[PDB]
Amino acid sequence: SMTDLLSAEDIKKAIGAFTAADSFDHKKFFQMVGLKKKSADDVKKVFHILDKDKSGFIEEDELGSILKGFSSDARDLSAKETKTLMAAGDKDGSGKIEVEEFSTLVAES
Amino acid sequence: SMTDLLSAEDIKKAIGAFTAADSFDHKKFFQMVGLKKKSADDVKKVFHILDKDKSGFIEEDELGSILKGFSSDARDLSAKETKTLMAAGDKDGSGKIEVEEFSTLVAES
Ligand SMILES: [Ca+2]
Ligand SMILES: [Ca+2]
Ligand SMILES: [Ca+2]
Ligand SMILES: [Ca+2]
Repeated sequence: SMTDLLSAEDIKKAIGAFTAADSFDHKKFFQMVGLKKKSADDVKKVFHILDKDKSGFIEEDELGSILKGFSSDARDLSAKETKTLMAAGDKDGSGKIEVEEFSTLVAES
Repeated sequence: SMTDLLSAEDIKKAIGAFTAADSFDHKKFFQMVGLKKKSADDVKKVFHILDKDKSGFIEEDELGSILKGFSSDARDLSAKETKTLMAAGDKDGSGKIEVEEFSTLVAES
């Protein structure tokens, strides 16, 4: 579970800072939620939770559902915010986020 | 000037590595420019050059112009690049970069 990996108060603050439409910034979010403090192993555990269908990749729909991974009542990312995050992460043209790419997203936050 | 603290060759190469739109990556830039080699006193001296108006802080506009501090002909950071660097550096939420924050920006590169 996400709450075993990260502070509920950190998740609350991080989610709260991006309620406004089109405001999402993955680097600031991942920093605020405390993901930079996690071991490589825990970063991976986070990826697998966000990988809702366990395909081994975060596809677009799971990417838009990312905040719900951290707190279930959070908003979806808009189509545009998702395009932005996919562009930020998908550096190998696969059309989806591999584990390596999520690790990179977090380490570069 | 900056070239009394860092190498001309290093500056030219480091800036040339980020000619492209939205390509700036401060950690990679600080590595390339030779900043990780500097003593703590020289890193502080660097901060003071980048503090263009001598307010004792690097404000948003001065982040925009950070590269010009290294070489006067260098491009501005885009609004997006600037927001990113502010988010990374502004640990205390003061909305500008204090000297301690700059030292941390460099040390964590
Ligand atoms: Ca998936
Ligand atoms: Ca990919
Ligand atoms: Ca200033
Ligand atoms: Ca600050």
